[PDB]
Amino acid sequence: VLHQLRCNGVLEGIRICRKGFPSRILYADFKQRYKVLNASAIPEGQFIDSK
Amino acid sequence: EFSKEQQEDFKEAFLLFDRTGECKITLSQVGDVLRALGTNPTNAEVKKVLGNPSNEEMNAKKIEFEQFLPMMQAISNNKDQGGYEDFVEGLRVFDKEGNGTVMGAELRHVLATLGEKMKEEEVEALLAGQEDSNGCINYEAFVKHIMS
Repeated sequence: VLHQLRCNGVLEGIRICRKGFPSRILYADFKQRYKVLNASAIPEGQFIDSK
Repeated sequence: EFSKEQQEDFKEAFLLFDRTGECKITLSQVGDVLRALGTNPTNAEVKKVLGNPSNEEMNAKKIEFEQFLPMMQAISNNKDQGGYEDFVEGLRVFDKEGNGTVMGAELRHVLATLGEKMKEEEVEALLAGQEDSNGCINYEAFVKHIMS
């Protein structure tokens, strides 16, 4: 599997997307899954828009 | 520094806990002296800078009133204790279906199996009977009852 991943360019595609920004998360998902982190930063229920 | 009013309130709580008449509170009780003054200290807060011994362990040390006064000021009165906003989004980790409802078994399991673990005796004592059919427990109602 390692030899095949080297020869077929899958290992190149992972080093390519690490040059860029590979992980792409919606504003809603980022707020809804991860609110637990930062209660001090993320205030009241007036904080809609989600941006 | 504390007010004269705060010193007298802290003293009024103290004069109950030294119940043998010694002018001295047993060290085990100090976390529950803090709870008696309306602060909510963790057992991790209690064993560090408040200087408490083991849990439920008596005799090892005693504390004079003047010694207790920085042990209110520099401890739970020098930190965050959590608010409503904490509890609502901590409970929403266990809100599977988004309705403000958590199973009573799951809520008892979070209290007994996670964190600074609660006795089942404690869990029943804090339970206001708010369990329906399989409509289960409204967790916001639970937080508002426990913070009143």
